[PDB]
Amino acid sequence: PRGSHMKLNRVVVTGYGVTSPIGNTPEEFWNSLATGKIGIGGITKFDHSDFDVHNAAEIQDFPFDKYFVKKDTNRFDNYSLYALYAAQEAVNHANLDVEALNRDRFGVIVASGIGGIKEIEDQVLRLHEKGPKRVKPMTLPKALPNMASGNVAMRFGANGVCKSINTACSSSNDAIGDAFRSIKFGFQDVMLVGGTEASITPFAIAGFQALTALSTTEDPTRASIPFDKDRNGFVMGEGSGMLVLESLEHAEKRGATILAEVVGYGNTCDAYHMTSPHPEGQGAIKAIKLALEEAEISPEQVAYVNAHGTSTPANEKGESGAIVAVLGKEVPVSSTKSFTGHLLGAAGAVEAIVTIEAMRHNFVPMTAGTSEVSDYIEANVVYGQGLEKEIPYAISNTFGFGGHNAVLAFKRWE
Amino acid sequence: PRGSHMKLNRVVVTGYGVTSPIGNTPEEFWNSLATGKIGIGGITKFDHSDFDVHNAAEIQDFPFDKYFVKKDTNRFDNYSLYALYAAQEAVNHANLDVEALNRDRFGVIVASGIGGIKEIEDQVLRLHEKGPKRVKPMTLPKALPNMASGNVAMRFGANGVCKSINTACSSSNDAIGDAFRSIKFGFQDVMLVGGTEASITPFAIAGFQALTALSTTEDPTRASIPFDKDRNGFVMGEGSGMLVLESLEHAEKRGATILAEVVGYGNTCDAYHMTSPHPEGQGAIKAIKLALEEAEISPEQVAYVNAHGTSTPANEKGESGAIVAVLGKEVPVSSTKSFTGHLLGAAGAVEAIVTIEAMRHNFVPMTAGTSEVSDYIEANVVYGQGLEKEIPYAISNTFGFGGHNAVLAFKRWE
Ligand SMILES: [Mg+2]
Ligand SMILES: [Mg+2]
Ligand SMILES: [Mg+2]
Ligand SMILES: [Mg+2]
Repeated sequence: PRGSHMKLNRVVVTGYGVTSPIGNTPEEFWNSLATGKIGIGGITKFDHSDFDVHNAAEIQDFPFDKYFVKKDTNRFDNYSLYALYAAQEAVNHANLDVEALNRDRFGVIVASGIGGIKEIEDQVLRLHEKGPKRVKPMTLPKALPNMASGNVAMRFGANGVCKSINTACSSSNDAIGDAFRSIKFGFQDVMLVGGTEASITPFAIAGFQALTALSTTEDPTRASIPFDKDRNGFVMGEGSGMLVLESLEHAEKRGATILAEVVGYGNTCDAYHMTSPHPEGQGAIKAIKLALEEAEISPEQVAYVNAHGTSTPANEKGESGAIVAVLGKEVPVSSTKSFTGHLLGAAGAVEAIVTIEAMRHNFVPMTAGTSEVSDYIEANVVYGQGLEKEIPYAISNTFGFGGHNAVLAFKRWE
Repeated sequence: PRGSHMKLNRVVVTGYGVTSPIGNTPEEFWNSLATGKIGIGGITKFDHSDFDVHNAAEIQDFPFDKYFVKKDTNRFDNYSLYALYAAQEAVNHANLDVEALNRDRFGVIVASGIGGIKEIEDQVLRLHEKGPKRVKPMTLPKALPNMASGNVAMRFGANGVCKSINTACSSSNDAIGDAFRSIKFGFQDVMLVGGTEASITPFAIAGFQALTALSTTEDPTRASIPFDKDRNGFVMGEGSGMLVLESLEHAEKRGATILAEVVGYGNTCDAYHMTSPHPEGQGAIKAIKLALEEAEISPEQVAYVNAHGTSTPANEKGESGAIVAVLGKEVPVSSTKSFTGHLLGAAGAVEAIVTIEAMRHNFVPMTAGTSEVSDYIEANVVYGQGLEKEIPYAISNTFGFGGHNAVLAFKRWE
C-alpha cells in the first residue's frame, strides 16, 4: 500500500552547464556579466539583407569538438547539440557518476519552444525542390521538439522520467519547476533539467518580425534595453542551460558539492491575450505569490529579481507593476536579456544559472544598455553598473507568449 | 507555514470531448468501435501522387460551424481548432460552469507532438516565394506548439496552470498524468487536459515516410493491423481528445456526474534508441509496474489493456512481451489505432476516452483489420470481434518516438 500522506523532500542544485552568446562555461558566462560584455551583434547565420532586423545574440564559438564529431550533424540539429553540450558540462560540474546511480530514479527534462526549426525549414524546401523521396531520413529525429530530451537521456542512461515542456518563453522555468516537484514528492532522486533553442533562422526571425515582436534598432548596443524608455522589442538569442537537481538526501549521501536550493515554483496563466502580457501584470502577481508561499518566505526576504525583461513596452510596464505590487520598490531587479538576448525556451534555465551565480558571488548583475528607465516604472531597476550585496533568496521570472507565467524561488546554500 | 506532509487527494473524470476520424462526439466515436467501422481511407488533404503512402485517418466532417466562424482561421491552425472543439465538448459534457469556479485553481494542459505544422510549411514557402515582409503576422501564434494550450485557457478563463507537454506519441498520456498529479498533490481543483495533432500534411507525411515509419500498404483495410504478422508501419491520423479532471471533493461538492477515476501513472525512458522501442519492452515493463504500484492494485486486477499498438513489427513484439511479463497471457489487449490511426500527440487522450468508454459499456473493443497474430506474440490480442466483460480497472499504454513510455491506470466509478 501507498501512504495517505507524502513526506516532502528538499531539492538542491549540484551542477550546471551553459552554451550562450556570452560564454560556454559558468566562469566565461559570469565574467561577461561582471565586466559588462554583451553578446548582441550583427547576424551572421544567414543573409539578413531583406529583413528589418539585422541583430541577434549568437553563439559564434560553439565548442563542437569538445564532445562531437562531424557525423553527429547527421543525427542532431543545433537545438539538440546545445542541450547535449550543456548537459555534459552540468554532469561534469556536479561530479555526478551516472554509472553509480539508480538509473530508474534519474530523469531528464529538456524544454524547447520551437525545436529543430532549421531542419524543418531546410527539409520543407528540399521537399518542394526535389520531391518527397529526397526528404532526409533523419528529418523528424532532428526536428521534433521532444527529441533533445530523449537524446540527453540516451547519453547518460537516464531511465526515469523523460519529457519536454513547451510554454514558449517560460518553457525551462516550467521544466525546472516540474523537476523540482518530481523530486520534492519522491518520484525521482536526480534530474538533468533545462532548455535549449536554436531559432536564429530566416523563418523564425521572419515570424517574430511579422509579429512585431523584435527590435528593429540598428545599433546592437541599444537594441536589448529592458525597462528603458526607448525599448521597442526583443533581440533573439540562442543556446542552452542545463542543471543537475538532486534530493537533499541523495546529494549529501554521495558527498556532492551543493550550489543552491530550489524552494518554490509558481505557474499561472493570464488567459488574457495570445502574445501580449496582461498590461498590469495580473497573472505575474499571482505567480510570484505562489512561489513565495511554497518557499515559506515573506516578500522582504527576496534580495534579487532576475526579470523576464524582454525589452518590450508592454512587458516591462506590467512586470515592474507586478514586482512592486508583491515585493515593493527596494528589491533590486535586472534583466540579463540585455546581455544574452531572449533565449526563448532556454531563457529560464540560463536565467536560473544567472540567479544562482549572483547568490554565490554576492553580486546583482546590471541590466546592460539601459540608461533612462520609463517614468512610470517604479521598480528598483539596476543599470549602469551591478550591485554588491548579500543575496540569501532570489527569484527568476518568465512571462511567455501564450500567457504562461512561471516564477522560481531559490535559496542560497550552507 | 507549509505542512511537512501532503494529504493526497483522489482524482476523477467528469467529462470528455473528441474530434477524430471515427467521430466527433463520444456517442459517434463509441458507435464506430462497437460496429467495427474504421476511419482509415485514401488521403484527400493534399495531392499524394508522388508519395509512397496514400492512406490516412482523416477528419472529413469536422463540425467547424458549431463553435467557429471564418475569421477564426486567421487566428487558429487546425491543431488549435481541434483542441478548442474537444475542450468545449468536454466542458459541456461535465456540465462545468466555468463562471462558478475558483479560476486560480482551474488549469489547462494541451499536449502536441508537432503543433501547427501546416502553418509552418505554408509560411516557409511564402517566405521563399515572396520575401520576409509577406510572412503572415499570425504565423507563430498559429504554429508554435504551446499556443493550443493558451488558446484553450483563454476560451474558458483558466488562470491556473497552463502548459504543453511533448513526448511525441506519449504526449497526452503524460499530459493526463501531469494533471492527475497536480490535483492529487493539491495544486489545482479542475484541469482541462488532453492533446491535439493536425499533421496530415505533405511535409509531415514525407518526414515519417523518410523514417520508414508509415505503412505503404495500398488497401486501407489492411494498413493499420496491430499485432498482425503482415504489419509494416503506422497509419497517420489527426484530431483531439480533451478530458475534465477534478478532485473528488470538488466534483462531489458541486454534484458532478463522475465517469471514471484516475488511479495511477507510470513514466519511464528506454534511453535506448531515438525512434525504435526497446526490442524486449524493458522500459515499458517498468512504466506498467509504476502505474499499478501508484494505483495499489495487483496485476490480476487489470481487466483491459488499450495498447500503444501502432502496427510496427518492433513495437508489438516488445509491447506484447511487456504486457505478458507484468500482467500475463489472459488479460484482453486491443489497439484502437486500427480504427483511428496514430493520433500522435492526441493518441493518449483519445485512447483514455476509449478506455473509459470500454469500462462504462462492459466491452473491450476489437483490434480492427488484424486476422493473424504473429506466432511469437503471447498476449491475448482481441481481434475479429470485441469482448463482453466487466472491466473494473484498465490501463492505456503509449511508447513514443524518443523513448518516452507512459502508462495510465483507470478505475471504474460508483
Ligand atoms: Mg566568449
Ligand atoms: Mg528571468
Ligand atoms: Mg462519422
Ligand atoms: Mg493506448
